[PDB]
Amino acid sequence: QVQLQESGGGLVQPGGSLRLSCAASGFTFSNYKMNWVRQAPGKGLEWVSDISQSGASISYTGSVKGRFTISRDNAKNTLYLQMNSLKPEDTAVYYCARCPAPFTRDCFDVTSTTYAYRGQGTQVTVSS
Amino acid sequence: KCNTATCATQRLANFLVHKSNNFGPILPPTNVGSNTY
Amino acid sequence: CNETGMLERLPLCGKAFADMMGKVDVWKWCNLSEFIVYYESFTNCTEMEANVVGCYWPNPLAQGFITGIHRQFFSNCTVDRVHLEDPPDEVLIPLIVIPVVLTVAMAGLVVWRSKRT
Amino acid sequence: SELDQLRQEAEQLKNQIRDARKACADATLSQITNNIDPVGRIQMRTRRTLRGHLAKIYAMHWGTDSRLLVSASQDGKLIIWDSYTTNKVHAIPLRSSWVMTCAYAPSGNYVACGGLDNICSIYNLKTREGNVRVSRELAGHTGYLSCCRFLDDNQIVTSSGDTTCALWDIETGQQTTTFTGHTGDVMSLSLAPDTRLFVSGACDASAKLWDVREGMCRQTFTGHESDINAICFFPNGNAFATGSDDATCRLFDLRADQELMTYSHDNIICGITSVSFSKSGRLLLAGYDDFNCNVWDALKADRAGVLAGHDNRVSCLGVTDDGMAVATGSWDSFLKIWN
Amino acid sequence: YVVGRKKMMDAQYKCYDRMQQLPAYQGEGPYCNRTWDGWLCWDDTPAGVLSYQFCPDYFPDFDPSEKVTKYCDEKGVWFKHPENNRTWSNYTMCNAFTPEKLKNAYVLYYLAIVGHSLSIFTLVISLGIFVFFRSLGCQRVTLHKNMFLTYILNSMIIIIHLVEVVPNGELVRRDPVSCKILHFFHQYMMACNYFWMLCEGIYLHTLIVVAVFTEKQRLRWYYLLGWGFPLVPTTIHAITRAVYFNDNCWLSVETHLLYIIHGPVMAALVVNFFFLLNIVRVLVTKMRETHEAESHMYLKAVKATMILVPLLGIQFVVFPWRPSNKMLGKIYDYVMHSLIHFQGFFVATIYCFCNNEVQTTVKRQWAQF
Amino acid sequence: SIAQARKLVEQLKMEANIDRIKVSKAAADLMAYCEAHAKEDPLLTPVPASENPFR
Amino acid sequence: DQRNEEKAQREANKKIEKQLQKDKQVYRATHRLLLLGAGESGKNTIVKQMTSGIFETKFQVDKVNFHMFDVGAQRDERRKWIQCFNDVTAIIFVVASSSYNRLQAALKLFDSIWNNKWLRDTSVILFLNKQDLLAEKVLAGKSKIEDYFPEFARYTTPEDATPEPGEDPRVTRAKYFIRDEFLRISTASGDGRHYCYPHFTCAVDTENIRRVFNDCRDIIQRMHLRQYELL
Ligand SMILES: *[C@@H]1O[C@H](CO)[C@@H](O)[C@H](O)[C@H]1NC(C)=O
Ligand SMILES: *[C@@H]1O[C@H](CO)[C@@H](O)[C@H](O)[C@H]1NC(C)=O
Ligand SMILES: *[C@@H]1O[C@H](CO)[C@@H](O)[C@H](O)[C@H]1NC(C)=O
Ligand SMILES: *[C@@H]1O[C@H](CO)[C@@H](O)[C@H](O)[C@H]1NC(C)=O
Repeated sequence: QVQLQESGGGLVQPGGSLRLSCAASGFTFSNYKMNWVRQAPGKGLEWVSDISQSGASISYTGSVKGRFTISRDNAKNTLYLQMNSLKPEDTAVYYCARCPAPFTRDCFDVTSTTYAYRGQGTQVTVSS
Repeated sequence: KCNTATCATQRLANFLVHKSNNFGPILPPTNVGSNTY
Repeated sequence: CNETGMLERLPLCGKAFADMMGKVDVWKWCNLSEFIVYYESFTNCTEMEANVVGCYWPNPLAQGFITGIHRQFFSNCTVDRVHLEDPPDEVLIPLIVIPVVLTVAMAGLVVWRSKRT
Repeated sequence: SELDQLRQEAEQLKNQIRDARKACADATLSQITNNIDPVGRIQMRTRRTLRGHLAKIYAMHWGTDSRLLVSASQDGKLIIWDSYTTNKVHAIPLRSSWVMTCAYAPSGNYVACGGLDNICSIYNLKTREGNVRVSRELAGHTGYLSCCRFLDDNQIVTSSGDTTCALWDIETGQQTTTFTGHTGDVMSLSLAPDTRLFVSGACDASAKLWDVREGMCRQTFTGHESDINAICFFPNGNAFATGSDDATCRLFDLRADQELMTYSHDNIICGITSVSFSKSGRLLLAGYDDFNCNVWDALKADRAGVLAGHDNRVSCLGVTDDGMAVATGSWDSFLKIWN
Repeated sequence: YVVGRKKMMDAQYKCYDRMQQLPAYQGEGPYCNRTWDGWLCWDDTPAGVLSYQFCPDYFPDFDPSEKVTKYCDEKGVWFKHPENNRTWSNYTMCNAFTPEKLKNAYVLYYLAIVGHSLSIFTLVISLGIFVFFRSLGCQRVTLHKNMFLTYILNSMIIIIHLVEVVPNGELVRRDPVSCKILHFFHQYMMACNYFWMLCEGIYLHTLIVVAVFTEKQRLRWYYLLGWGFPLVPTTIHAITRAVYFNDNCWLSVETHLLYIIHGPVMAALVVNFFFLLNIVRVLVTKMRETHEAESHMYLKAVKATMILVPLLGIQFVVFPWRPSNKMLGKIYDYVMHSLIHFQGFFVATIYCFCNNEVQTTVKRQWAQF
Repeated sequence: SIAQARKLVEQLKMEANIDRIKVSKAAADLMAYCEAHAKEDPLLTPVPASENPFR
Repeated sequence: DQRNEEKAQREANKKIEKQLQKDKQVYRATHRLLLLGAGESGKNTIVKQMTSGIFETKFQVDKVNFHMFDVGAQRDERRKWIQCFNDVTAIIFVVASSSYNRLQAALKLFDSIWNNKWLRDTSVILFLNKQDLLAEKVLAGKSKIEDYFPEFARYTTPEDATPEPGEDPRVTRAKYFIRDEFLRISTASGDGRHYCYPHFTCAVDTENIRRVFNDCRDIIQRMHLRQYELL
């Protein structure tokens, strides 16, 4: 049973900091690429950041470079999104999304509306 | 003579047709001195 | 070497040849195969009798004698030799250029009609 | 929010089931078969090589007489072979070339096929005129057809990429029942021997048991890590095997409601595309993305044989009803019969 | 010892016939009258003129391909050698270089039997792999099949012609029809081998340049060009080799009738050279469009050319003529004989053994073989 | 949606109230099935070439 | 008897086999293309300028048959049905360049297509569509690409770039930056198996049917050069 449980989040001030954590269960964590995706209120799902199986290759969506840092602890089966200098447009539900197949370079459908290997999410609110 | 590269095999066979078989050199050079024809 | 000394002793070679060729069929005087040994000892005679005086063989006088024998016995049969001569260029050139144009006309016809354009 | 009241309650229902199955798991299949003797080395040779397909083969199905079989290739062709004489019996041209499944009716009078057209087409094999034409076109799936299986001349079950399964009345062309439990694309279905149940595996890494005549999901099975690509029933209908993209096969039991065995290896890092049991269920044959088929000892989880002939991805494999032969389709456009 | 002395007396007999049948010299200037010098039948020559004649084949040392010279001195007298004052003809070129030419020729001789045997060995193995696997099968392999078959049959007839005809000098004197028939199959299979090189170049050129989108051409035209058309120059040659230059076993290379075959054969390899240039031109354009490193672009364009010269026969276009120099001829012999006799071995290694689709197929289907 | 979670809970209740036998009993039936049909499995033990239709 | 059946079956097999040879010539002559793209990318406009689960378009360029397939009634999860198109000549990927975040989503889909195990030998004809809409967004200057793509600040137009006549260098710099974002994915795993052919297109360009033909000719040429180990 593939389960992803996102923690962290809540209310925070512009320029604040929030560390999102994703506990994984039901699969070999190290064999899989991991992603972060978010859904702003009234908008579709958007890819935020991913990190390779070992943690060497890392990518970000341009609007969070220099602010968000993704990392993984394979021994602890946890995905992390350290969010520095938050902005009010960073308010959304954040989903920890797994890649569908292991040992693959492609990563399909992680932002689909009904993707299966995705957590329920955590809310992040940046307001005055 | 046929000097092209595609005639090289025929030139070798035509050369060796009567010279010697199994290269047995029991023949001294033919006397082509001044005391001959 | 005495050139006249050999002239008197030369007929001895022609005599023995006219006797060895007197026991052969007179009609069969163009079959070089049979008298290839009799026409060889005669040349051997005219040669080894030309050095006994000291003259080198051949000679202008000795080959006059061997011509007097050839003009006596081998006048009734002419001998045919394989020519082994290339044809003249007026026919040799078309024998080469025509197959060459056919080579490029066939290599061009293949590119044209292989895929039916 | 009441949406969290229902999302935290279902968590407790998942914990109750996890412990209800935990109590039933008193022993494992491996230790109960720790004393049975292995089958040994299984060496199968290619007896027939069915040529004629132009593109990759996606599906094949044996007839009930264990001699005739139909194969579907993505060049838009259904070919019915005589596996004995390698003679083709029919060559049915398809309307849509993106076929992903085919089926042989138990009577042998109809074949079915479908794919990216979202349609299950039924063909009449035995017409009075003597031709093979379309008898029915079953429309109603909003996603691609992944698998189809005849119950009889008038009933067929289909699985679709639209996450649902459906039962069809062929004569009227209407969905009698619909099975809407899965959340990902349903990739394969397998009918129980009594044709009163069927299991389906989907891209949500789960399998579900369905009641045909009632239309409900009786049991839901988990354990795989990625999409389930293949599924097949054990000969007695009390178990089934699934093959997934996580590079493993697993065996499930209906009455124990949990996975009994996992067929895997450290050198296998490719997904399973097709599964099938032998006649007695002792052998579990599985096709793989690495062009090979692995023969598994289904009781001891040991690999006993390998079919290595295929040049490309093995798409499908079926075992005859009399257990005499195994067929394998592949992306290299060839079907091989192995005995 | 005996064979030469009887064929020497044949020339002497024909000499005293030619001296009698031919008329007097109807020209001005004191002419040295015709003479039989003991080995050759020298004819009338104007004063101060040097006469040439092919060396007589009476002795193993004498190379008939050489020239004999007899100087007709002024006032109609033949050149007398100063050391002895005896009338003399220059037979010095006959056996001057013969010990050196004969030694080099035995290395070229045993390079042919070893190069053609290694060709047959690897080409029969290459042909079996192609025939056994329908998986490797395609229109390219089908054309490679016929190309490999020409290399096998051409190398077969050469070893038969080099082990049976060449060392047997007694059979050449008998001049049977059998050796002229073996020569016909040698000139036919030689042109089939060169014309299938043109068939490989036509197919490769059509595949890359002329018509890319179509991949199914009819091969009846490649069969007619590689197997059927070399019947035209080989029969025109044999008809004229029988009418004009009908030597013993058709072993002579002094006739210009040999360009009835090697003329069209050179025209087929020149066309192949213009296919190679157009293919490399297309290849470097593909690398410039993907912005290949200029250094790495030269290693790819050199390697592509080097693997296309054995298949298309480019060594016959870039070394067409043999240098008359003594040193530049000895090196041309060792290089061109290596490239000719081992060409079938190179094509089998490049296009079958080093081929990636073959190496993958052979390794995977090793169990069923 | 919030209405979808109502049927997911109801389906988890129909699947929780089922009778599950022990795995030892379930594993025994699969083994005992293969022993009872081991002879009828041609791929398990090769048949003679006089009865194999794919000879 | 049994012998009569083998005769009649042998007749049926040969009749089917002659039909299959005819099918082989028709199948091997047509070139199949997959058309992919978002809903607002403009691919539906390129279709008409040249519910069933899949749609077909058969057009001809220089007497060459092309069969273009457009996915219709399928879900946004593509990881299963996209494997059917592993044997197409090329995948035509349409991107809306003026959608800078649909653009990052299109970049992500291109990356997973490019690195898919079964699509590794399939070339991608990349249509950077809506170039006229991108000009209006940069000429106005209301939205900076530097916001969604901060690397646009340090980006300069390459020298090999060939700007159209009458083009503001800000537009030339913008559209060539987007092209390089895709080419950075393409040139990281090319390896000679497949190649990406990017084109700046508009949804109504009559030259789009010719770009596919010229790219497909280049793809087939590189396939033939690969069979001879030349390239
Ligand atoms: C040549 O020999 C004859 C024979 O007796 C002799 O009379 C003559 O003097 C000789 N000639 C010379 C120059 O000695
Ligand atoms: C010429 O005749 C003599 C007579 O004794 C003989 O010794 C010699 O060998 C002969 N020469 C030839 C070439 O026959
Ligand atoms: C041939 O020419 C030579 C010139 O040295 C002369 O001595 C001889 O008498 C001539 N013979 C005839 C038959 O003209
Ligand atoms: C004969 O030919 C040789 C060359 O083979 C040359 O050196 C010589 O001067 C010529 N003449 C004589 C009288 O040897």
